[PDB]
Amino acid sequence: ALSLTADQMVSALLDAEPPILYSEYDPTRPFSEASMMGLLTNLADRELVHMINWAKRVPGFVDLTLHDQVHLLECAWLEILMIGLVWRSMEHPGKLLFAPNLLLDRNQGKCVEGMVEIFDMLLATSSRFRMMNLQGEEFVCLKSIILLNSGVYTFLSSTLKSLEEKDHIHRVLDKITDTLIHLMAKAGLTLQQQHQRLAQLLLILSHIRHMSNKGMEHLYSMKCKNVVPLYDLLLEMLDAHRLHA
Amino acid sequence: ALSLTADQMVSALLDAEPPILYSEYDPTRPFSEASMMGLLTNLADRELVHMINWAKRVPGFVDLTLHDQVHLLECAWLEILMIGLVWRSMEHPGKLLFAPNLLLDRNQGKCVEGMVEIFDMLLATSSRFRMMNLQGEEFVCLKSIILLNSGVYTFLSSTLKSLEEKDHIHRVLDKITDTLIHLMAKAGLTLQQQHQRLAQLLLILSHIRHMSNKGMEHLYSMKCKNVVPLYDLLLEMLDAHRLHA
Ligand SMILES: C[C@H](COc1ccc([C@@H]2Oc3ccc(O)cc3S[C@@H]2c2ccc(O)cc2)cc1)N1CCCC1
Ligand SMILES: C[C@H](COc1ccc([C@@H]2Oc3ccc(O)cc3S[C@@H]2c2ccc(O)cc2)cc1)N1CCCC1
Repeated sequence: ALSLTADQMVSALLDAEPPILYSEYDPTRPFSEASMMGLLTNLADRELVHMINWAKRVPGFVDLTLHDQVHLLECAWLEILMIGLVWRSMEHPGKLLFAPNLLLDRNQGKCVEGMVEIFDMLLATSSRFRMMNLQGEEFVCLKSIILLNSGVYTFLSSTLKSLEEKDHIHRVLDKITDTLIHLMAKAGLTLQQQHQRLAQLLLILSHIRHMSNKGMEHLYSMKCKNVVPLYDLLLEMLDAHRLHA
Repeated sequence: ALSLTADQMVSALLDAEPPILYSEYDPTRPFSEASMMGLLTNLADRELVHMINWAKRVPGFVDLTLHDQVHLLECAWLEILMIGLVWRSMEHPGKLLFAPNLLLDRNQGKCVEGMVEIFDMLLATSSRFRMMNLQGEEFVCLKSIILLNSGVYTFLSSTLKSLEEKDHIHRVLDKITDTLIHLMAKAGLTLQQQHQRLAQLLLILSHIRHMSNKGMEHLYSMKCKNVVPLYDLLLEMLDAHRLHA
């Protein structure tokens, strides 16, 4: 993503966006009978498949080794789901738009032990986004930064290959920084407002990390899923042949 | 911190730095006999007292209500210890400088179940700092951002007071952003390198959040301490009289 213009990065990222999926419950049937966590887990599993396709279209990602791609997604997948949730919840004060047919308030989260704490964090993030007037162009930049950043400090090694990979990633993160500043300049913010808004945006990423960690903690205490480790499922998805070319 | 110059912010922050404390073990006695976690916990408890004094000298902090001060420190204290640890470990490749008389490598962390995972994260952060050539002026800015940012999205309320507080905090974070850019400009980086370096710095804060969350998880499974909730201990420390004026 190192010779692509800022305008080329932005349209690539807008072109790569995944679809908005629906919850799978029968809407002709009552609600007292649906497992909220089963509904949420099924939604999340379905989104993950589309996340892999998206990641492959983030400039620079597929130039990485397959191992490193798996590591980055293993590190970032919940941050990536959550920022997407807060983004589509932005125009819906007090509610989380998990899917177009599944819009939940905080009292619906009390439905699950320990879940209202996570709901409240997501809702607050959504409110911050709304107050900053975050733009779709800025959002796709931030989601790609999460992908490239969250796992880059935990690669074990420091083989020559590994050092080359880290370098490449930092290079791509740097172009996305240039892209966010370009977007802001185009919008006519001053120099000073650009850097202030860039910092405001990147500091929310620390909150998103916090919510992912808390949600991983919460998830690891119910039924959700942990059959076949995540790494292997990600590897299968990412390690594609080219036969269906 | 909203009429203070960038140069005034930087010297206030340099003036506020806490002291480097020593580990309390008898150095005339063997090491096989010291509880590494007891040594680390005692060090951390001692640093906390000095952290409160530091926080009160961060521009804008004491203009907050006492409740909000307690909340911010309750949210950020482990991130603040850890960034300080990685900073003083920077010139010591492969080791963590917990104190001048307590310099540990990763094999010394294996000493505690589940601790080498945290050590490895801290060491990697330290290596990133060293590779970025982080400067003492940039460090104190980042530590103050952690203080003001980590808890600002989780205040419950939205009383008028609460909305005023959040506004003030964002205002102070904005001046620290201006300060980091000033520092970088003074150093003669280009416009482009400034924004890139600002983003590189703020993205490491997401890793520091990650390490704090993982370390809180790890800490909550041993002896460390949880007698009298943290809030109340922080409140006592922060709720000072002015008699010793
Ligand atoms: C089994 C596990 C399910 O993961 C989940 C399950 C549910 C959700 C929960 O539901 C969604 C659904 C879609 C989405 O875009 C975001 C969320 S967030 C929420 C949640 C997250 C953490 C919590 O502690 C509580 C609620 C998010 C992720 N698989 C997901 C794909 C890889 C593993
Ligand atoms: C009892 C609790 C002790 O907290 C601790 C105890 C030990 C340390 C450990 O030792 C220090 C000591 C000083 C310092 O500046 C950083 C660290 S980090 C490390 C550690 C952190 C998390 C882990 O899972 C493993 C190692 C850091 C914090 N009190 C600290 C003051 C408030 C509560």
